Amino acid sequence: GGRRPGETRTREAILTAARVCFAERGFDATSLRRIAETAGVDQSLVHHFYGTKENLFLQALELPGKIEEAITAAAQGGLDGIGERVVRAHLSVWDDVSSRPALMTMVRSALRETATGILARALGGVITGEDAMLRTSMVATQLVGLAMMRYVAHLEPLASADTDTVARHYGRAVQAIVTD
Amino acid sequence: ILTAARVCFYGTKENLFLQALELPGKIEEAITAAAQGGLDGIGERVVRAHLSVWDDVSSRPALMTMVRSAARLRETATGILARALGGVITGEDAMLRTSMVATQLVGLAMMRYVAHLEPLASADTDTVARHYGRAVQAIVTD
Repeated sequence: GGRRPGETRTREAILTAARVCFAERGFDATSLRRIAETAGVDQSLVHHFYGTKENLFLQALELPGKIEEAITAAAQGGLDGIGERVVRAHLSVWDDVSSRPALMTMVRSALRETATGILARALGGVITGEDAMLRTSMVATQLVGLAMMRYVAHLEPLASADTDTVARHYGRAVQAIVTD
Repeated sequence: ILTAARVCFYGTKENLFLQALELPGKIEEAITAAAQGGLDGIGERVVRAHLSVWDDVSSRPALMTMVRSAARLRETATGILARALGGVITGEDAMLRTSMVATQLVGLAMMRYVAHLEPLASADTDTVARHYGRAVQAIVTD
């Protein structure tokens, strides 16, 4: 949560309940009031800590927070092997999250505008040269497209291939925009 | 029939859907052409052909409304793409690599034509083909 006494516990309680509620009914069928009630607080509290329902949803989902952190760390180091590190980092996050029925239930209902803005910022400074920003949105597109087919649509044999084989091959695709 | 379908939106309500949708037969038509000839330049050819279908479709407000009114079409599209391309990606893990080219083409069109991701949505044909074509080429030759 953060700074204030009681604040982490209150935020945690609000996030736990939002996962339960959003996984039960989806984003539109879920109100901040029901989340507030499940959490033992009230709407006004939830608006204070989270702003909007949509900000709440993205926090409870964890993925956005996780993608940002994993891509940011992989985007450090040398341009050599960067494509593949970045793909590994992104698969590991989704492998983490797809372990989790409740998060996975929220994903399958659902995030993709969010994720592309997140990936553009995380890959900042990686892509330089001509059409740097076009090329950065193209890496973002690739990663989002990979995540949707491997973990949501379940396209075969992409869905059942080993993480290691997927990163080695899809890495090249990303490396090629980077070295472009 | 197709006209009204389009305004509203043999077979079933899903085949009357794909037919009036135009997009499936167009993508099949164009990626099949794009995939003939040399491995040099095929990534870019295929991107070019993909973007041309989608420039035609997206210029049709009724068609484009049908599209913006998603998964079953994405599944239809990946199938078409995997069959048009699955006899040109050849070595190690050719099935995985074909499903990655399909994934990349559907992502491209999802972001360029349905979601309006900038700068992708507004970029030039040649620019998009050139750069994204490399990404496809790396899958094909690797």
